[PDB]
Amino acid sequence: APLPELLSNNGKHALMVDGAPYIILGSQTNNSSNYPDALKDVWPSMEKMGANTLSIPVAWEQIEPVEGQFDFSFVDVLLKEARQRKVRLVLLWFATWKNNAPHYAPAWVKLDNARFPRVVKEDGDTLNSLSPLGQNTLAADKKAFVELMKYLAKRDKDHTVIMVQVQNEVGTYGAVRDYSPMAQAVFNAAVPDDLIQKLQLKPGTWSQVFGRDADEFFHAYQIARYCDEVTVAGKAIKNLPMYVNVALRNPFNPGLPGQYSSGGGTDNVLHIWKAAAPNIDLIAPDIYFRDYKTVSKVLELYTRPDNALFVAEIGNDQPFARYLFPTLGKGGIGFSPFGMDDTDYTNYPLGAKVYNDETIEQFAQVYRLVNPMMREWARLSYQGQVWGVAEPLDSTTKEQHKKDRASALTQQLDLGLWDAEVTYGRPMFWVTPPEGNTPAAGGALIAQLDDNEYLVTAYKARVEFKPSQELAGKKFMIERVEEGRFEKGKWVMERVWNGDQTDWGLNFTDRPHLLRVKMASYSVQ
Ligand code: NA
Ligand code: NA
Ligand code: NA
Repeated sequence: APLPELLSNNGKHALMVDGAPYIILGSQTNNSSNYPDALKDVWPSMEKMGANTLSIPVAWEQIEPVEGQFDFSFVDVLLKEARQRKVRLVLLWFATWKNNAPHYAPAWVKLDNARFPRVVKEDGDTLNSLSPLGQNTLAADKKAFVELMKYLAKRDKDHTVIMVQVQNEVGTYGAVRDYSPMAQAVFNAAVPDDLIQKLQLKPGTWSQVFGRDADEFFHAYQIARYCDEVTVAGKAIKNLPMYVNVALRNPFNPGLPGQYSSGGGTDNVLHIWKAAAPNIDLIAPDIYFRDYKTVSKVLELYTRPDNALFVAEIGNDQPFARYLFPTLGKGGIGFSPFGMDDTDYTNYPLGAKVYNDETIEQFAQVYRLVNPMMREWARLSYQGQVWGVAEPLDSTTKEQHKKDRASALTQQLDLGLWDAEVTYGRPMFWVTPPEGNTPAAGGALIAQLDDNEYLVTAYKARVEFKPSQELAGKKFMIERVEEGRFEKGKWVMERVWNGDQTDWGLNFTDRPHLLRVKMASYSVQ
């Protein structure tokens, strides 16, 4: 079975699984479900969601509870149970950092500060965040991580685990960097020539080279170097794709490093992270912003020629489901709502206030649009042209305001010879202006099959096609709309949309319909 691998060519990306592009339609457990007994409270949600991939912690404390005494009993049960249900895994290495802290390191690590030292603030007080310049901590982390990758090498020959997250939300809250004597001696010295060269700067000390950014850039570099060494070590055993997940700073008004998790893959240090950690496949945003404009900005910032988009975490409340559409539209490889288990916990106000079948259904309904075409969509996104949108007004908390909302709820997409107009919250007949869904929930996906032909599926929206350029006196129409499915990679037609179903755009409710739309311009001379 070919190793999973993250491919990057001509500004596009693909997660190869079993020798073909793959989309993670994911679900992540709560933080305390990484035990054999908890899995019974995980699988039912995953089945109701229709997820294809489960993200779940593997904690350093549980594989090495006593130094040198490894315990993979949980990984054994997890692999077995995942294969019975024919789903894949993303393991989350919870080790030196989990939300800035060492809580998931073994007691023999997190209680021995002299061996495994913490961030010291400028005032000399100590934060519960392990310093990236602790060489013992780096060696011990790597050692245990290598043993986990050895376990996968020997016991996961068919790659049930497709990707590994190295640490969980690295960084420090409460300070910008380590100010320990140890860290001070490294900070008061020359910037590594390798960072100097890879970045277009001039040789000198950290303060000389970076000025006002020296403290935060230093923390990012040293953390990025720690996480690269761990990643190189593990890849040496088994070369799986490996990524880091970011405690986002607000992109539009971040405040100061330390209010947000300093030293993580924040938007302002993606250049240090990419220069300092070339072995880490991608940097993934953890999205809990509710407002469309902020979420949209995060997707824009994390999708780069050098960075595949993977929404490694997103809130599991209703408004977040629709962001699947712009995530896949940007060439996203995956999307994983956080806390999708029945272990009696909710991260409200971040996620849903109540976890129940309705909570899961909001995501099941969007994943039902993509599951039937997952391999075809993944290939089109890598090799060709895709688009995706979400309803761009959030749920509400006179005559003019209705015109203003109608306009805001109308999106244009340039598909080459054809444009699509996407509108939200209106009847399936006639042209009454959009008033939006209550709550906000719609979105659309389009892939280009040919100059005049598109794959379309959408949710609580209307999609309408039109020419992209004025025609030289020709007219245009829909040539054919087919609803169908892929079987063995072949298109099977179920029915033709026509008449009422294509007079007033293409109207989608909550049910899944995958369309092939063929447009034509025609002479009337
Ligand atoms: Na892609
Ligand atoms: Na065009
Ligand atoms: Na169908």
